[PDB]
Amino acid sequence: SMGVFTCTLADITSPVAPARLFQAFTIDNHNLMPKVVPQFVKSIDFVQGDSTAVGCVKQINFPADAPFTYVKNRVDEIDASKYYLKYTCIEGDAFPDTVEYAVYEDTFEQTETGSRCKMVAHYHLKGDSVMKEEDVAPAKEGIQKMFKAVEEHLIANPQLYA
Repeated sequence: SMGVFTCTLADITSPVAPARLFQAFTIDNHNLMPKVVPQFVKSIDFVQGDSTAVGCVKQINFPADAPFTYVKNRVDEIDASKYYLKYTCIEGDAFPDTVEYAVYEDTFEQTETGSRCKMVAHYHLKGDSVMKEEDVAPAKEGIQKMFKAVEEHLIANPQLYA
């Protein structure tokens, strides 16, 4: 349409090993996130499939607090060896007002300090749809807090996903 805005929703260096963060955020998040971060994630249900796999669809439901209610994420590519997942939001109200279509890539990279986690959004914008930092800062801030809580859980539970 008007174009694509690609932006980094999270760039987070962590002492936790990348295989473990990958499992927590992309593979087993439907179990972990409602337990560990209920203030950000009410529940996650499989709309299609019953395990994280290419083609599955997970619906993430946000608390009443949240400015949006839900998102349906279709998993299009998984490269577990590279700790990489790509999904497409096929339905939901979590978009910045002016987004026709949104694609996300969650990547975890091995570093010397531990991991570097990058979550990248590709926002396809409608005709003359203005977009500003204030439109994505709430998501950026919420994601950092979620990561913080998940990181602490994995530190406190060193064998989980090891």
